[PDB]
Amino acid sequence: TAAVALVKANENAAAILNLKNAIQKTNAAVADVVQATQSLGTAVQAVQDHINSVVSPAITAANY
Amino acid sequence: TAAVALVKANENAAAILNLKNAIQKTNAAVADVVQATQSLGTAVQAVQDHINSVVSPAITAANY
Amino acid sequence: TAAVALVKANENAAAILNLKNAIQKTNAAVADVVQATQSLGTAVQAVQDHINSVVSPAITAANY
Amino acid sequence: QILSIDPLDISQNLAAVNKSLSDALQHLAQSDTYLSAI
Amino acid sequence: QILSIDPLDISQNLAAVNKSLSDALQHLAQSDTYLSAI
Amino acid sequence: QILSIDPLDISQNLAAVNKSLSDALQHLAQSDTYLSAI
Ligand SMILES: [Cl-]
Ligand SMILES: [Cl-]
Repeated sequence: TAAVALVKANENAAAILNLKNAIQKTNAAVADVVQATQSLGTAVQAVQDHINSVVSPAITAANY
Repeated sequence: TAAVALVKANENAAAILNLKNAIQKTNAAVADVVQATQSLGTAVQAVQDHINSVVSPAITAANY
Repeated sequence: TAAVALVKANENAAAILNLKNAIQKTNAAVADVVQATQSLGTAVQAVQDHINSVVSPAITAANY
Repeated sequence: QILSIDPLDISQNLAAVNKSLSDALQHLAQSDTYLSAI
Repeated sequence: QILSIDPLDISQNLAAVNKSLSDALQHLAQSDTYLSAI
Repeated sequence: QILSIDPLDISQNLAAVNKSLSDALQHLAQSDTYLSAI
């Protein structure tokens, strides 16, 4: 009946708004992980750069 | 008509439950990535610590 | 009434399709982050391997 | 004299990583709260 | 004598990273399965 | 002679990381577009 369909429709509309808010928060979480990954990648490049520019030259130098 | 609205409402309610389960799994996936990121960050700190506490002192020492 | 329930049902069905597409894109984003994490983990293993196989032996060698 | 070796410092990048991951977990908790309202 | 150099070992952290990423992909597959039911 | 030290090169892995993260952000933008249609 119409009464049943309408209550279900209202319940579903409310659930849809919660799903939308949930995905928005999930997307925000993923964006945070992307930022973390970028920061970590930057740190790893710094590690590579330190090894090649400071550590390596110093090892060779330690021979003379 | 009421018959059409009710079938649609039931279809939508079933879809909503699938969407909820999907997001729950997506959230679980993100949590897994967060754990992976943390483990990797821990490894990178260990790399930094090894370079500064073991490698660097040993290079200087290799000169004497 | 049936008219109200049907309009709501149609609005909800359209929203559900958008939610499904949204989660699909979110999942794609997470998969991208997983690939980034794997690439970074591979780089970190390469860093460890370089330190142990090239850097360390060279430091010891610099003493002789 | 010999050349000194500057200590590598990526502590700030690492701190940023951990803060971002904490924010991610907070957001996931909020997402789950909305899902529970269903 | 000279001081020996202990080999860096982050193999366990790396293994944990790969296991977590595998779990993430499994969860994404499950999420997609639910979406396909729509 | 003494043994030379090969420069570590993980530039390709790092480039792949940044490209993947860019793709992730693009996908999140698309997800948000669908959500806004609601
Ligand atoms: Cl990561
Ligand atoms: Cl409905």
